[PDB]
Amino acid sequence: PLVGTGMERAVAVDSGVTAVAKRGGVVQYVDASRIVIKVNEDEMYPGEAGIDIYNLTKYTRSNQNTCINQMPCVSLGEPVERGDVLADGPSTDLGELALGQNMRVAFMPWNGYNFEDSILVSERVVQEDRFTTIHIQELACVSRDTKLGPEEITADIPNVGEAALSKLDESGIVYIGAEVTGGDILVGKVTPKGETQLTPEEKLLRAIFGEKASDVKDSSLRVPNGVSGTVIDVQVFTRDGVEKDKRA
Amino acid sequence: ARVTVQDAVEKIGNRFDLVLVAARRARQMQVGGKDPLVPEENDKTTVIALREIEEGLINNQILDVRERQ
Amino acid sequence: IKELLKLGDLPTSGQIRLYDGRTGEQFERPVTVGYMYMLKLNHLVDDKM
Amino acid sequence: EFLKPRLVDIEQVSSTHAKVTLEPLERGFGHTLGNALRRILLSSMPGCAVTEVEIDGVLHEYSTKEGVQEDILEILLNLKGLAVRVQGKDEVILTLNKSGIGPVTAADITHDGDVEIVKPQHVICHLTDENASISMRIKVQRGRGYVPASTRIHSEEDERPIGRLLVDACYSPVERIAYNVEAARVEQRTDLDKLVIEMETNGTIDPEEAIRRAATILAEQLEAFVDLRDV
Amino acid sequence: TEFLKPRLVDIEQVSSTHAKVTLEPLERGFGHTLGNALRRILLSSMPGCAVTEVEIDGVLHEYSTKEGVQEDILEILLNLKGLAVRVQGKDEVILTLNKSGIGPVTAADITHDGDVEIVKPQHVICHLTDENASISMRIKVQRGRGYVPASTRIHSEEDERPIGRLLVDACYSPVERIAYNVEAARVEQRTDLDKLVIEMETNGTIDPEEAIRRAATILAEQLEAFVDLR
Amino acid sequence: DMIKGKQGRFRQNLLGKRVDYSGRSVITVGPYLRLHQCGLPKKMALELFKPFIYGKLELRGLATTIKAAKKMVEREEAVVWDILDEVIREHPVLLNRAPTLHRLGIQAFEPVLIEGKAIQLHPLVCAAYNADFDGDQMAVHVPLTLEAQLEARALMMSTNNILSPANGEPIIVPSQDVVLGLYYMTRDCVNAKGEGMVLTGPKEAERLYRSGLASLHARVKVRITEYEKDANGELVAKTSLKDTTVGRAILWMIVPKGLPYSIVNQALGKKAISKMLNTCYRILGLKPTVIFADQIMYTGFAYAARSGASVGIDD
Amino acid sequence: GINQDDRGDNMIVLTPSDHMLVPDFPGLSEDGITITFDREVALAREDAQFITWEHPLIRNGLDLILSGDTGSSTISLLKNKALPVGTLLVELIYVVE
RNA sequence: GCGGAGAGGUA
Ligand SMILES: Nc1ccn([C@@H]2O[C@H](COP(=O)(O)CP(=O)(O)OP(=O)(O)O)[C@@H](O)[C@H]2O)c(=O)n1
Ligand SMILES: [Mg+2]
Repeated sequence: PLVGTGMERAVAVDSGVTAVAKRGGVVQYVDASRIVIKVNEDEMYPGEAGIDIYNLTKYTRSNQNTCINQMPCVSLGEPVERGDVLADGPSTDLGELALGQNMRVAFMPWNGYNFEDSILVSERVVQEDRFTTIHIQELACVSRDTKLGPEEITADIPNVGEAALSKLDESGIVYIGAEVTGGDILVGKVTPKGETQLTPEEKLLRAIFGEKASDVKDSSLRVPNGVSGTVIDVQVFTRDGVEKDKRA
Repeated sequence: ARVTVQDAVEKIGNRFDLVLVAARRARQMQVGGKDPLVPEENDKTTVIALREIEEGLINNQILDVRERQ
Repeated sequence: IKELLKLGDLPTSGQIRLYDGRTGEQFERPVTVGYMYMLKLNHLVDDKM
Repeated sequence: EFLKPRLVDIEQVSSTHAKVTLEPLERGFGHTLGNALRRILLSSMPGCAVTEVEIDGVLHEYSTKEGVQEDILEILLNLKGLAVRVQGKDEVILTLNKSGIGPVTAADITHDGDVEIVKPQHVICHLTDENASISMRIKVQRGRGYVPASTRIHSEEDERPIGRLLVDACYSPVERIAYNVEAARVEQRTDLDKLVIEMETNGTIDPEEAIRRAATILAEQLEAFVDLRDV
Repeated sequence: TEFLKPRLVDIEQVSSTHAKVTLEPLERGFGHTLGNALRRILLSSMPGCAVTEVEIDGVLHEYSTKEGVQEDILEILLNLKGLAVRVQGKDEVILTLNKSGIGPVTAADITHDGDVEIVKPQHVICHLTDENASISMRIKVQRGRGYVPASTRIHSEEDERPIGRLLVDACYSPVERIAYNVEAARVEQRTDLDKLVIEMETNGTIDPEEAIRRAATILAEQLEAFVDLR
Repeated sequence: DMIKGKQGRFRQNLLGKRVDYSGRSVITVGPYLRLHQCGLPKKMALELFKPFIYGKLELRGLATTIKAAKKMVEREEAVVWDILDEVIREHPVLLNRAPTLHRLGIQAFEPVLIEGKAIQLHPLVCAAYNADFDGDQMAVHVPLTLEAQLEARALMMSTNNILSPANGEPIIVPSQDVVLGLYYMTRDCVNAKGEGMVLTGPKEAERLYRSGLASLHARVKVRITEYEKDANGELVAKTSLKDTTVGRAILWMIVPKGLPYSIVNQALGKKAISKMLNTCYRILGLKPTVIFADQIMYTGFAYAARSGASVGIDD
Repeated sequence: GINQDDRGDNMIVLTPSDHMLVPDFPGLSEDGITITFDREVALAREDAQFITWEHPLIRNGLDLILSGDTGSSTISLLKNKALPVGTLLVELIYVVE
């Protein structure tokens, strides 16, 4: 903020969004994931001291679906003291609270485009990319155990075109970094079919063709309608007695 | 677009059965049983029927006489 | 505030004369310009529409 | 029997900042030409800018490299500001390769003939590890105006490589434009004006060419006006 | 690079002096730049001829009264302001009006000179009453650009002139009114394009289309010196 | 419990249904609109009018069967947008704002396709809706049958509802920017540029103001021809010299024939503008009042912007 | 009573329906079959049934209808001002075999 | 995966 109250540092530090030094020292290694500091001899524990390492958190989902990313402030070889701000949390800069951004406003009516409380904005603002936020949706596909048979996560999904599989790996999960759109298959899942009772000629046809009586229905999760973004991360949680998939 | 129907309501002062006669006419026009008596300017059939009403060519009685004929 | 504006070599009254970017003609009665800290709230039209 | 304005001295104070003068302007046309040029310059000046980037070890804009402190997204943000001059081709592929500890600036780009890197000091990254190495290939196009990634997404046209990193294209070199019409005492005339156009750019388009092209565009539209069909 | 050039120049000429002109295809933002450039040039800088000064044989100051004209002097000046005249060869010419008898003294009643044409012969000037009905005046018309009010010349009137030298506002520009609206127009895929609707009222002499014509001509002539990409 | 009570039934499901062909979005200014129209985003319009699109596409033969029409809408090719523009032409839509207090909470407008995801609402009608552009949202319904279309355009259209049903006075009075601009325009000043020069009409007044040869407010003598319908509906021109401001002349350009000049001659504040609209309605009728209101809005917005009114600490 | 989803690219997907008219259709299965009427699509999409007048699906449905007795008897009213009231028209379809 | 609670927010 160009016009603050001084409380910004108190709020930023006291909130857990910043990364703050616990034992002061000198910055040994700086990366956009961790800051490694060599402790000063004063604060250095006599027995079994070692150095301090701070792992940062990069784009994760907040409760409101916003991004929570920390950036390093300090550079290699700078000395840090206990209670300084190493890394900036979301919407904080060098220890200070930066809730939004400060722009040049002019108070005037401009052909009633700011008629009521509405606001007029200059294309330079979108050009300078200053009001663009990153959001982050989480989606979950759950494969449970039904009594007709456990569902499967395989990429072999009945009556889907190979177009839909193209962006899926052999395990059936989207590649990290792939750009998706509404209706695209987010992850592959198969619904089991029972009491198929196929005719004997049909059973012979199934063997040569490779058609699966077990499948014939798809429970695959799809990206919700009208939401489109990049898959930045994927996680897989298996219970006991479940084989680890490639993604795992 | 026809922004005011004031003359059509001045033709029939109830301002409600205006809507009924215009709906009957525009329904005879859409399902192509009939033809417009006014040169259309790329209007849809609702505004065509209102434009016809305001020019005095169509009302309820003209509808009744033409239907029985 | 007046002092701080003076130190920067800006009009002490905090209002400036502005030219209409479309027409190029001056606006009568100079208008207040300056930097204000604004926020984009979580109500995004694409979520609402 | 009239006058008409001739382009006179064009002072260059810095590589980015420039003053252009127009001496023999009739009364009243000062503001007209000033504003017309300001509009055309700010809106329509063709320039080149990076459209998409491919870095080796990174899947998407949001991941992070070992041994760098900026996030990849910030690397794209730094590239958006890269001021470059392309002469012949429409799409060029620049190559940045650096290893070892140090700031990866714009100067380290592989020097091609047709491309001019206007500000070699422009920083891109900071390495922080002896064995950390970054390699990337930045694709630069020519265009006019402002095109964001999200609009071009409709026309993806096989954006299939997940390594591709799309950048919003600000195809405009001009940052700021001001003009002053001031009394141009001509030795045999009472009330004549000179137009002074002061312009701040990212240092790619030269002043003379910018002004010439803008005048060209305005003259072309006026040409459109000269004929009137009435048919 | 490759720009978008306007097509479909439609012109709805209601009341010959009043013309609406529409230009739907264009590029973003050029609506106001082009509309305004045209408007200002048309309004402020247009070569024309108009009455500048007048000498009345009977009255020495603009507030005095003539016997038998119900109209005040200011009304006569205002009527003289509306005179739209086109002279061909001469630069500055002096017309005389001398009328008697009952009725409306109109522009037609001026003495018919060679090079000068009064485009509106029916423009009222004065009303003369009965049995005296004596009106005589000499109106001087000059060529110039734009509109020049009395106040700016009378400011620089240290050169003392004899009484009766009555200055009149010079209406050179043939355009009486000019305005332009810009509105959204889309070519089937590109929506950030705009239409220019130019409403123009001229003073009889030239029809609006040709007014626009010479405006764009003049502006192009000034620009010619720089434009070379062809 | 299911029957009785708000959440349960009659209130919820039998007087409070949930229609199809409906949308919702944030409202925005859109000054350029006509009183009888509203800016509508392309994508919502396509979504709402989907079945209309299919019907028209099949009539024109662009699609063999309905599924091909659906696929053509889901690709969204230029033909689809052309058909949407053609179908939208005279089709009116209903605009509603969350607390529909009185019957002016629902009004019909002709939509104009625009970019963006926000619905554009005509400024003059905001007072009727109690709408403010600070995140207020509005819902948009589509009348389907022919009788519904005629009813929406006739009974509910913005221009047909200018007088409040409660009392007879106008509802669509200019609110804040318009009235500020008009106020700035009509107020006079003791001394300015062009004091006391005589103008032959408003058109040269505008010539003077836009060229910077006269101040937007400056006392001047102008010849004006007002019209009066004193006879049995005939307009008689009376033409004389009035002492007014440049601004009052500039405003007079819009005013329809029947109204006395006096109307604009004053300071022209909120009340003055409201009574101006009142007289215009009582004398001329609906259509001139509508067009005059639109003109008032446009001129007020324009000249408010030209005024450059701001608020400094020293003000 | 066979649902015909039009996928769009000259391919129809036929699936039975809850209201189909026969116990089992010889060729049909509940999972459905894709067909194309264009010989070139069939040559490009071997997963589809190439439907012609001689295709078993059509010959099958034909035998199914022409052997059954549905569609053999119905009544219908006609509203025509240009005819007398209560007049009788009788459509008779003989079959030579 | 139609529902209903609880919490918060918008006008
Ligand atoms: N608990 C609530 C609080 C608000 N609302 C709604 O928010 C608006 C209040 O306007 P308002 O008159 O109170 C403020 P505004 O209209 O913007 O004018 P001003 O700011 O210059 O004073 C009304 O439409 C209410 O229906 C509601 O339904 N329930
Ligand atoms: Mg509000």
